[PDB]
Amino acid sequence: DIQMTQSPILLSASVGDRVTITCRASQDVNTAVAWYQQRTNGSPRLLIYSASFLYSGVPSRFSGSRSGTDFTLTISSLQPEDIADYYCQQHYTTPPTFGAGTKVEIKRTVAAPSVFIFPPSDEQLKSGTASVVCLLNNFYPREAKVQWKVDNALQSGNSQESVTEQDSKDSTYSLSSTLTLSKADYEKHKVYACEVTHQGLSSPVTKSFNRGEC
Amino acid sequence: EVQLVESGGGLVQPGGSLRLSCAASGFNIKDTYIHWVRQSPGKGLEWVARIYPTNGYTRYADSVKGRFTISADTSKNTAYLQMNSLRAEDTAIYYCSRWGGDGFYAMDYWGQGTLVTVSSASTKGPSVFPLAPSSKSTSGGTAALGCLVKDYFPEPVTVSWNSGALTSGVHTFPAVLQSSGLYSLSSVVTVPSSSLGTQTYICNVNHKPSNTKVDKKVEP
Amino acid sequence: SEVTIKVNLIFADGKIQTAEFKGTFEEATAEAYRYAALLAKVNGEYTADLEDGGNHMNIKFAG
Amino acid sequence: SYNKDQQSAFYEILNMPNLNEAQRNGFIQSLKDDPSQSTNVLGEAKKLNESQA
Amino acid sequence: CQFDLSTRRLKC
Repeated sequence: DIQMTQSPILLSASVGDRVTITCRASQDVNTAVAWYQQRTNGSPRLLIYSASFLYSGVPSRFSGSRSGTDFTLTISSLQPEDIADYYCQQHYTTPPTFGAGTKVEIKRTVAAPSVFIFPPSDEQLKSGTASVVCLLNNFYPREAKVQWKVDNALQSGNSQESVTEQDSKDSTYSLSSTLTLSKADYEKHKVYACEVTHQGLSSPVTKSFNRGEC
Repeated sequence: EVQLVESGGGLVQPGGSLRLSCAASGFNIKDTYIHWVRQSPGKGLEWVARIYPTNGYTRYADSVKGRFTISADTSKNTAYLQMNSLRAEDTAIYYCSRWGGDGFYAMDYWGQGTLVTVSSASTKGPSVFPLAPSSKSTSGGTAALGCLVKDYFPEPVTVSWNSGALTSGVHTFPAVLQSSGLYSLSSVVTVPSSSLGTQTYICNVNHKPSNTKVDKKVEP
Repeated sequence: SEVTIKVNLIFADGKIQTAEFKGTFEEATAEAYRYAALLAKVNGEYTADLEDGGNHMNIKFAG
Repeated sequence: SYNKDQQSAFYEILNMPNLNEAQRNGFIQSLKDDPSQSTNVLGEAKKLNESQA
Repeated sequence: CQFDLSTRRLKC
């Protein structure tokens, strides 16, 4: 089989920068290489075929080239809507094979998150489990530390985070942290607090509530 | 307008069987190759099979040979993938694509993809709970509210707001697999604080594997 | 294995991009330098400064 | 219609004692789908049948 | 970085 070795795996640049992604075939594939774009929740979309030809409707800022077994995808002026994963594929021999991909992200100015907390709903409490949600909205860069405290005791092992992919409009991220407890345990305690550390904040921010307060 | 639409994906037990369909329109599959390609955490994008419906010639990936078969019915302009003796590593999004269409030597159209999940665990519909706006979810004159979609299997669930009328400011988080082996996710949206109590907000949740359709009103 | 070599790409105009190369330490190294060499054609001769025992690189291009 | 080879694949899969009806028919469907794959399909049917003894 | 089924994106 032929393999396609793609580099780098991750690349971050500012709006308007020229970015370069590469793919190396393990043996001669002539010009039989295509490049695809994959946006969040999307299917792969053809950008370039036969190494260097622009597919209909694809912006002219995309270009591809070949040198021997080395293939290059260039985006001449990176745009916010270009954030996606990019894949090369050879069709020179069967099986056609794909590169492992390159994730492209945007650099923008630092933005502190808006921090919100949601106590468990009354509906949920009826069923014996409590979920407490901490929401970090529209922030940059992605790094952020979120700690849970219950009556000032640091929680561990009982929370999970989910983080959106970078937003193609404002280039920010959002993140949820969910703390899960039994209804009984949630009712044993009063103070629920989520503490957020992020580069855009001058010091960490704690958002909290007392169980029972309206 | 060229379109490919996959269907038949779903939860199947190890060793079980499933049949996927790929319905083509805006072109004739007799004029092109049709491929199945899958995408998974383990192998990323991995070609599965191809057929040239004009003459019936097929090729398969070594990893599926004997277990999967590709076929095409030109009269229905539809391609199929029979999948037998399924294993955990077959769990993936399955796409169909065309190659050689209009003389373009690449996969120029791909379907939306259909999710195949190989697992012994049972289907379970989610519970949908309000994430009510409050003094603890508001700042700068904007308020956050949402819906917590808890304890389902398998993926996927979809969430929309006000029947798709509300899209601005919505974040639906990627699903997380809980320790219980069930998935959970939240969808949130931020709106003007002044609209709370006058504008209605409903999250529309659908979990097709369990036939669960919930429209949850979220109130202060 | 499986390390991530983190790279700052520093262009003559002061613009900065960042990249990661993953694999064994040896593989990831080889690919970072290969990529550097490729960028050097368009962006001028590169110099690479290794930091953190080889696991981070600052790669500057002359223009 | 089918040749005598093809028929022989059908018959073997039809008779396998450890397949459930979903699997049995799934494999038979595969024989219909792609006769060029008859031998490989029979081979995987046999392996599954064996593992479910 | 590894492909994630829920997002259809590489996760790093």
